[PDB]
Amino acid sequence: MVLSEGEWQLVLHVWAKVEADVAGHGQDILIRLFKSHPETLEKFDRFKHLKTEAEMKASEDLKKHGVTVLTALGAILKKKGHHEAELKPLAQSHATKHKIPIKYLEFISEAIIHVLHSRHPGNFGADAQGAMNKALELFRKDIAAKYKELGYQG
Ligand code: HEM
Repeated sequence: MVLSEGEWQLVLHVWAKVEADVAGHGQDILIRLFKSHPETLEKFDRFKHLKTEAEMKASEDLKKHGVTVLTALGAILKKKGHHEAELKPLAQSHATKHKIPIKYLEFISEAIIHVLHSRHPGNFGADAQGAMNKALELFRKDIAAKYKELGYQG
């Protein structure tokens, strides 16, 4: 699939706002993921013990990881589709080391959309959300294709 320049502009415009507070956005997104789909928390040996949202909010380690994740996602989005290089190491670790099914990538996509919608209503109207969804679908399709090449496609 291919996004138009106009769609990339809507994506990068809302992402510029997210970048004003990467740590806060990372926290909100991961917590949303873990609360909505608790099964995903089981994949993290380091966070598996967190029992409540309060505990999740207080975790310095979870917050640091959220920053790592958003920074990696941000680099991919800024490539505007030309992310083959950035996708390789990411797909390898998530397929082979962490073993993350595509289904879980859909869950985090939903968490990202939910948080942008709550925090940036003025910059995340219907068109902007459509563009973000298309960007994340492209991301998932390309990761799924790499998963298959690596022997996982899980
Ligand atoms: C937009 C989606 C995603 C991005 C950009 C992303 C990015 C990253 C990055 C950059 C790291 C660091 C180095 C590495 O291991 O490759 C990481 C680690 C990891 N990721 Fe993701 N990830 C995503 C989604 C997921 C999902 C949905 C799951 C699980 C439900 C997952 C589970 C993990 C685990 C288990 C680790 C290692 C945590 C640790 O160091 O203890 N990832 N991810």
